[PDB]
Amino acid sequence: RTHDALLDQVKKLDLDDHPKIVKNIIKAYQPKLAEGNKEKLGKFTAVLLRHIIFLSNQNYLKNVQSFKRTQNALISILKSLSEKYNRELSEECRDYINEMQARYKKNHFDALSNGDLVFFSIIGILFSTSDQYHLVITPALILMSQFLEQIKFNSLKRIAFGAVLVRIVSQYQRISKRYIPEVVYFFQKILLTFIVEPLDFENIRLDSYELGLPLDVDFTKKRSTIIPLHTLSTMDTEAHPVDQCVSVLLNVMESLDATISTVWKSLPAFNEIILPIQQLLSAYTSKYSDFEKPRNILNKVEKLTKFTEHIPLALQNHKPVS
Amino acid sequence: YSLNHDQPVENVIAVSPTQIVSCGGNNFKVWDLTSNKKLYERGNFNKAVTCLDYVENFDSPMQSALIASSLDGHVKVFDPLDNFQVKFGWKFSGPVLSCAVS
Amino acid sequence: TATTTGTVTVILSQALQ
Amino acid sequence: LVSVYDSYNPRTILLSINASTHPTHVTKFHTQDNKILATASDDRVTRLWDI
Amino acid sequence: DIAKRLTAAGDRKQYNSIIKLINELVIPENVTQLEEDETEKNLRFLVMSLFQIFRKLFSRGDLTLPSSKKSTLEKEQFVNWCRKVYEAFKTKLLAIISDIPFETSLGLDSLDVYLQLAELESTHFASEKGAPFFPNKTFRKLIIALWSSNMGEIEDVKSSGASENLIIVEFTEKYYTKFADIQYYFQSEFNQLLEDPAYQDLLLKNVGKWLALVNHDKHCSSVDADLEIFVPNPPQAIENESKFKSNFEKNWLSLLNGQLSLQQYKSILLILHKRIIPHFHTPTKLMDFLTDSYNLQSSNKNAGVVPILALNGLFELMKRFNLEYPNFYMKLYQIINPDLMHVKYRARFFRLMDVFLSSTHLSAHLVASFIKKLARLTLESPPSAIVTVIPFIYNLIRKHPNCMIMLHNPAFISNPFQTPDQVANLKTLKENYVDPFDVHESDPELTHALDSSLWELASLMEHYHPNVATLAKIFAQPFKKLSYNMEDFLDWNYDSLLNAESSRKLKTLPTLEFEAFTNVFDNED
Repeated sequence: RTHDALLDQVKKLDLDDHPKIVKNIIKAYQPKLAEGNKEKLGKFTAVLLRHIIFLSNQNYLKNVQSFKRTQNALISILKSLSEKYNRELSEECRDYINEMQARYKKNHFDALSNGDLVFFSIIGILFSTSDQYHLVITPALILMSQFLEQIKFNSLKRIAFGAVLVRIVSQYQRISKRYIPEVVYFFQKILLTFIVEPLDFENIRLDSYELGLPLDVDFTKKRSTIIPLHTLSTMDTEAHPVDQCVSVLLNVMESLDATISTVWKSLPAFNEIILPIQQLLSAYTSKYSDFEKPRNILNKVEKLTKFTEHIPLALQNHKPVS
Repeated sequence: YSLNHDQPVENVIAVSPTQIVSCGGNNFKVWDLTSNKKLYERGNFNKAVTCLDYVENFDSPMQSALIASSLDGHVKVFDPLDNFQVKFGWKFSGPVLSCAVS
Repeated sequence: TATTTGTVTVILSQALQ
Repeated sequence: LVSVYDSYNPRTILLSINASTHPTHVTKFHTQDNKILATASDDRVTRLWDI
Repeated sequence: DIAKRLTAAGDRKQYNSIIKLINELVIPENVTQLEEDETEKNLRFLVMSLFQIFRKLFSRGDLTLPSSKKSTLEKEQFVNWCRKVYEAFKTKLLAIISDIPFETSLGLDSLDVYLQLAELESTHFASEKGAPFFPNKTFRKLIIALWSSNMGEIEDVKSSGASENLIIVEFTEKYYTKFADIQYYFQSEFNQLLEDPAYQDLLLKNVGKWLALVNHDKHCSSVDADLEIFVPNPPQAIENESKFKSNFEKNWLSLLNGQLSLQQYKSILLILHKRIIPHFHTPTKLMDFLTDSYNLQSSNKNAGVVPILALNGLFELMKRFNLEYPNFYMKLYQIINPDLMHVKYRARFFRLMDVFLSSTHLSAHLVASFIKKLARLTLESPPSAIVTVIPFIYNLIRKHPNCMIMLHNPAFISNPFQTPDQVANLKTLKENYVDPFDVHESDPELTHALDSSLWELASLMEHYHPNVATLAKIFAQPFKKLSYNMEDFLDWNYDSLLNAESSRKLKTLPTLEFEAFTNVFDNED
């Protein structure tokens, strides 16, 4: 039916609504009369995955809501068909990991096309990473960590890419609650990047230590959010005012608050993770006295450190052998 | 009581019934023990003095002799009667860890 | 950075110490 | 394990004091007394042993 | 063009020529002028390369038969004319090597082979009725052309490396390495060339060509793999091994005097101990250089990696001649920092701290500081540094077992056989507990890390990577392992990490989620 370009050659006619219909028509063609249909089946699963990969970031300043409904419907039909088929799709996800690593191997940052974000999102949809090891979501997790601290955050395009990478990793650990040490360094990096404008805290060694947001913030309360519009963020971080900078800052500050309340309470070195974040957030609240969220985060982490115990360890108390 | 050699000591020997010598770090210090009090310190080495020992009354122009071995090749002899001044030394083919005399 | 030579004065200093 | 032999006879180990489980780094007899032996170890405690 | 070139070649190699020899000899000046005019103006002719090869073969036959060997009677213009044509061909080859806009691959990459084969055959073909190999004037002119031949920006490659000049790279491939005498005579002519003033003011500048010329582990003084000869009779060149080493020493220090840039600074620091330090008669001359590189305290933000690179050469220099850097463990304690785990050079430093912290004369408080600071650094770190920090803490706790109170304090244990007063006292002291570890202390012995405890590894026990978390489980496991082969644990990278992850031992089948994230996929949809 489709062999990674046959679906393109077939359904490269209409815009958005007919694409899901042609996918459902190919699905009705194969599995109804499936007396031998397995290789064509697993093939067009792989073609649908690769098809949303080469569809997700082309040109989204045409009909945005039609894109949104056809990709939402495409992800629903993908998950609903691939519930019965894991053992052909996961090979293709593995090869996509192995090839985007080779993309990153040559290009410094700009081989990271913005379909990789929704790639991580949809494998986080079709599997819960509660478990320790998993075949496709652990290479995704070391890739997401490699991009959290192997790329150089000086463009706000890269900073927003990192903000949604922290979004994906917190939705990864919503049920497994493990400790990614690298998101701590990402928070440490960008939360002082936005007020470095360096003579107060020494060792983060930021990449873009001159940018940051000034001392005349407008204190508007209707500021924006995540903006799942990476095609729009690519334009915004070149025609950027300070407004998208403050939006990305409030996004990463609320994900910081979320990850404090969800993960770092269950770690014995929590009082050792929240000294420097507490330092830079104190620098926020005594630099501006404007954003109430640094005072909120200060108050809740002070309550957490004051009302935990934080006693020494007794790890080597072994039960005696008989 | 306690005598605060500031460096981690490597050896402590007793010269008189009263004064003792502790080596550790680049120097050695001598301590009067009836008065709890330091009175000489010689830092004539490059690396840490590893060991000391002491001689008395033997057939010598020196009536007493403290020799000191110091992880840089050197062993030196200091005369306790003129203010622990160094009088002779040997250089060896590597870091000297311990020394003694007859 | 250095711009003087490669001298021998650490050797000389811990010869004379 | 402090082990005291007699000198000039390596085959007769006279007594094996089992000191601390840590390494014992210095062992010397008293210089006035004869029957006490001072052993300090990596246990941050020295011990005087009557032999 | 090609027609006149091939006809003049047949006439020059036919039997003999006088006036036609004069014409085909003055034609080489026209070929050089045409190439010098078309330089960055045509850049694709190949008739220039044919003219260089043909004039090479013509002057080779002319140096075979009618060279300027000697004279007997009244042949006092033939020798001068033949040596004039040979010297003009050589000068045109030197101008051809010096004058090239970029890697044009003909006008320099063939002129180098032309002057090389010319001097290689002109080892003989003189008055020398002995065992000479005297190219020295032609060779000195060759290397002064090779260092004046500045290309656009391939010299001093601002990422890394030394110099990407194509003919200099080809020289250090096959015209510097594969013998003994020409590199030695190169060093001798270099250390005669660095002494007249104008040439030394030009030669302390383009040092990257020399870095690319030297950093290859294949020198004639290096006894690891030695070479053969191509020259007919080498004139006691391989004999004076002292002269090669002394020349290597003095040109190394004299061009290390000149215009240090940071990239080639780090390059010579990285090759300082395994490449050049055996090829010094007195390696104590570099001691001031690398001790100031070690205590380099600059305002530049990438000038914090150079102590870590000076450590290897400085420690090998101390070990070979026991000199002392004072406050050594204080400086080694301040050298560990959050930069050191994100840096490119971790294994090169940790396989040296293996030696530095295995010393039998340092303190339990010192090892406690060195592992508590390393753990507070490793809580925000890549797994590349996690998997080399935690077996290092294992081996240090195994070698200094008093440091296991940081892992297991027995005062904070509630056994069922306790006095009510004992459990009362336990509750009051674990409420009135505060750890005394201070990261801003500079002194390892004065850091209260033994009096503190070590929570960072227990927090690290829940890690996203299963191999990393099961490696951190060993600090709740017992200590039956003696050591861990740190050089087997050291250089695990992101790339090799996911390489082994894709090429792991077994292969389970992937599972699916019964979670039904229909509308809200992430919190960002």
